Amino acid sequence: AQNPNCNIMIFHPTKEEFNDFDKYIAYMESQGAHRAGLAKIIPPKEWKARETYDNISEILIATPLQQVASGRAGVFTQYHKKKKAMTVGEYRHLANSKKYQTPPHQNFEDLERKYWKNRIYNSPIYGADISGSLFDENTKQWNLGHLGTIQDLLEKECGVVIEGVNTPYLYFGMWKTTFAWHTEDMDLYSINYLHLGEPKTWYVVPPEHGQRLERLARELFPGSSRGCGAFLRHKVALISPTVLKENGIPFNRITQEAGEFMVTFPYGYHAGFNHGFNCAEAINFATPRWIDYGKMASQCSCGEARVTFSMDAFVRILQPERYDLWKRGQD
Ligand SMILES: O=C(O)CNC(=O)C(=O)O
Ligand SMILES: [Mg+2]
Ligand code: NI
Ligand SMILES: [Zn+2]
Repeated sequence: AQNPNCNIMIFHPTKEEFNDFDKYIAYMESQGAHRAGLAKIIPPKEWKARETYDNISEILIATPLQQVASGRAGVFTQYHKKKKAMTVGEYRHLANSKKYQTPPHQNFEDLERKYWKNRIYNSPIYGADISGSLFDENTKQWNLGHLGTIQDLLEKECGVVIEGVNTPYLYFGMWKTTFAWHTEDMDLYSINYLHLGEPKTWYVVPPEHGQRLERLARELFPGSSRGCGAFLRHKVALISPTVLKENGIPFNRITQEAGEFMVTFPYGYHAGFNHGFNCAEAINFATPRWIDYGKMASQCSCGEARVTFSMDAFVRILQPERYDLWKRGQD
């Protein structure tokens, strides 16, 4: 069995190997990469996403989100308070202001220590989930707006044609902006490219051990767990590496830098934080190996999770017994 300890693997594809996206995902899996829940892919030196980032300031962040924490430093939830619209140039200036800028630090480990000690005492503002892309149309390799669609994969594997679309999303971050513990919608893969700026630190639980994280979360967030049998789908709960280690939860960590891709694998729980002003692009995708995960994915039906249009068909076809309850939660 490849990668039996479920370590995060880092790949360096050649320019030739960077041509065929699906084939390379399957290669990484042949080496056991998926066992970790997360892999890093460093693009060949010949590749670029676009020519420059000098002209992005006029992008609008219609609904910046202030991420307000409640709890204790290592075990907390966050809620998202909506703020007035601002441009990426305005948001960049805000991120670099004295109130929001990254503190002085020695190295990534020192900054991680400071994040977990102090996160809850601040409310950073995140430009998340903005439909759009920063890949040049002429970038042919690993262009996240030109991937095969999940609807097409489902149709190829199972024969059923479905409605829906699959487009990328931009994320503008600042110091302490946080992504809560989650798997993807329908336990899909995700791919995330860090276009520019400061790093992103990731934590991940191997898919084979995801239920250990779920059981801890039910213990640590007992009101939330009574409210909803899949409350991690709400994407609000944080648990620190120290708390995970105290509770024996298997996990790994890695820091992504600008110019690097990360892939999350089906049912790989992940969480993390941004080091300073940055911009990432991410999208969900599927492979044949996903279908069994999609059929077994938990679902939130309490009303909180609310998701895209395109998840309807995935539930309807892969999980017909659950469909009527889930759709009520959507309505
Ligand atoms: O970068 C972020 O805030 C969160 N991204 C992801 O959870 C992802 O790419 O799957
Ligand atoms: Mg612009
Ligand atoms: Ni994710
Ligand atoms: Zn719920």
